[PDB]
Amino acid sequence: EDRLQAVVLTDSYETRFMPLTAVKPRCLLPLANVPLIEYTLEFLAKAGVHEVFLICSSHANQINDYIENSKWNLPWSPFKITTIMSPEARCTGDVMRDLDNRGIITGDFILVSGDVLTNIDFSKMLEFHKKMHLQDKDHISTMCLSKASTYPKTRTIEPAAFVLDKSTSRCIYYQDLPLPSSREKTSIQIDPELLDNVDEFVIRNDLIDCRIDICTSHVPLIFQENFDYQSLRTDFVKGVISSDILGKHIYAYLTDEYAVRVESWQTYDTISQDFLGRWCYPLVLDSNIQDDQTYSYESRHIYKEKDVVLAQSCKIGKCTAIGSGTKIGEGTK
Amino acid sequence: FNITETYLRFLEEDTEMTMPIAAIEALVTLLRIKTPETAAEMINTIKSSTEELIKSIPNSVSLRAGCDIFMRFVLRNLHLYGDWENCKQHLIENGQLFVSRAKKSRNKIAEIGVDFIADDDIILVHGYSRAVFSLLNHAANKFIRFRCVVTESRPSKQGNQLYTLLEQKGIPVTLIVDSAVGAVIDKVDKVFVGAEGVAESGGIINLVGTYSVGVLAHNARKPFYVVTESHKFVRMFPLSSDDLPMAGPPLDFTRRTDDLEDALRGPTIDYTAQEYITALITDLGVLTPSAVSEELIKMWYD
Repeated sequence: EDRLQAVVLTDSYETRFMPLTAVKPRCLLPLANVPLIEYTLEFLAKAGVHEVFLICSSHANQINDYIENSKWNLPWSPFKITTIMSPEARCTGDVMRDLDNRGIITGDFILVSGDVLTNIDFSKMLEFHKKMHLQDKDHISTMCLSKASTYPKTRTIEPAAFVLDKSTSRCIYYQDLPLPSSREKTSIQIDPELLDNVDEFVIRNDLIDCRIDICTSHVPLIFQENFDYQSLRTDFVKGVISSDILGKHIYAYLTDEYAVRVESWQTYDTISQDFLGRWCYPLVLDSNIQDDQTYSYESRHIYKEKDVVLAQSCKIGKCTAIGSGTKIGEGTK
Repeated sequence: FNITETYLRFLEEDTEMTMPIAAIEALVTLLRIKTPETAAEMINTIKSSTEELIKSIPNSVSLRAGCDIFMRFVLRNLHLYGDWENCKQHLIENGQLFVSRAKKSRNKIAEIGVDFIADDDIILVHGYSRAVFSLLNHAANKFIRFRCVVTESRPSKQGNQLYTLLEQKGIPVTLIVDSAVGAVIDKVDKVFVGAEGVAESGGIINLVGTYSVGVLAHNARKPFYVVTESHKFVRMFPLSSDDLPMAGPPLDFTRRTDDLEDALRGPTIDYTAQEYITALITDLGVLTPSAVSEELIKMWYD
């Protein structure tokens, strides 16, 4: 059960952020005055990772220097970081074949695309992955899911519809829809090959993507075998389901608690407002993870670090955070 | 050689040389002339000079308290039955070292007692002590947000004096009368006070309206503060609400007058009980309730 290795997909969703990612990398950008990687690394440490892998090509030098300065190059760290240097801008499938050629994957490995902040304990996830792997031999990868904000009417970038089992929690279909932004398409066609094998069909759009994966040793061998697969969700999951290799299973995990992957600007804005609020119970500014952080919680959701300078007769609002060594003038809201 | 005359010479000075610390320094100078080798010749003449000082006192309490601590230190010197000369040299030197300790204590408190004033808190300040104002100034030096409300105390008009000293710093203020002081306790976070003395019981010896402040704050449940330098402790136990050492009037009722001359007379110094004080601040740590008495028991060994 022990010894766990992780692979992080960086250089993945660049230029998806339109004005930025020009000089400095995607994941260097701060959410709450602290880099996005730091959140992911904290999730790795809480999960129990012994060996860390990172995928850097574009602005790779700045990433490597940041890891040099990081809290994990120091000997006491539970994990060690090794960077993968690849050709500039390639699909996830191409990187998977590169890693299989190098051959470091042992048993069960971890793959995360993008940077995700979640308060969900991973120890439960590992156990249920292992329990379901002991159920049948040909079982592959694990997917995370969380319940949405009642209706996803504001969420347009992630229109992923999931068809799931009530008994075994196996995914059946993945579909993207333009619906509310572009009223053009309405139809969704589903394969009727798995009708009586499941019986208890459950179709949901009210679930948020996470793109966090627990994967077996089968995965890198399949990527090299079928080099036509470029993506990991849109074509790959659907390809696995639609009788590519008969008798192969993939997991879908439901969790009540908060887990949202960063992808767009207006999603980033909501996650940030959720972090300022007490949505992520452990993940709060006051606990201080970067060690240099000296944030203190104040009532009405107001965050202030040490050495905060403020002018007299100034009003502060709700769900606000201010860094260290900061000066503010009069008449400010 | 005189001691009352030496204390009278401090007119335009003050501020740095605190009123008791200047009287203690005057006690050491009078000691070091006529040989501290003899304990019969010197101590008796020191006792006579303190008695002459008390007889010349109009409305001061702290000078009597400061004498006690001096005496105590003198007696404690040769408690090790040490050389009647190195013990003496250490006693004479502990006069300038006593005044130097007033600076070190103020350096301690102004970093400890800034913690009590939180993010954006409106303060109603009453009285004037060098410790409380030093907290107020070195919090402004710490760049912290606080509002200030001035109480119209009536001894030698202290409110106006306090208001002008707050103007020289750069902190927004307005005059509040001690009559209307009840109507302020809702827009005030915390109430602060500077004391003339702190009781054996745990109560306070203060100015022309401080008990009244203490009770109103107890009604409004809003905190009540006492901040001072640790030398204003007497073995005094004011048993009742209106009993204090006085040279002038303990409430006098005058006859029928037409020219209007005999009027003013009211209790200029008033006591408040132990229950009304929420917090007390000195250089001797952060302590309030039974702490004062334990200090006095430790000193007096009785």
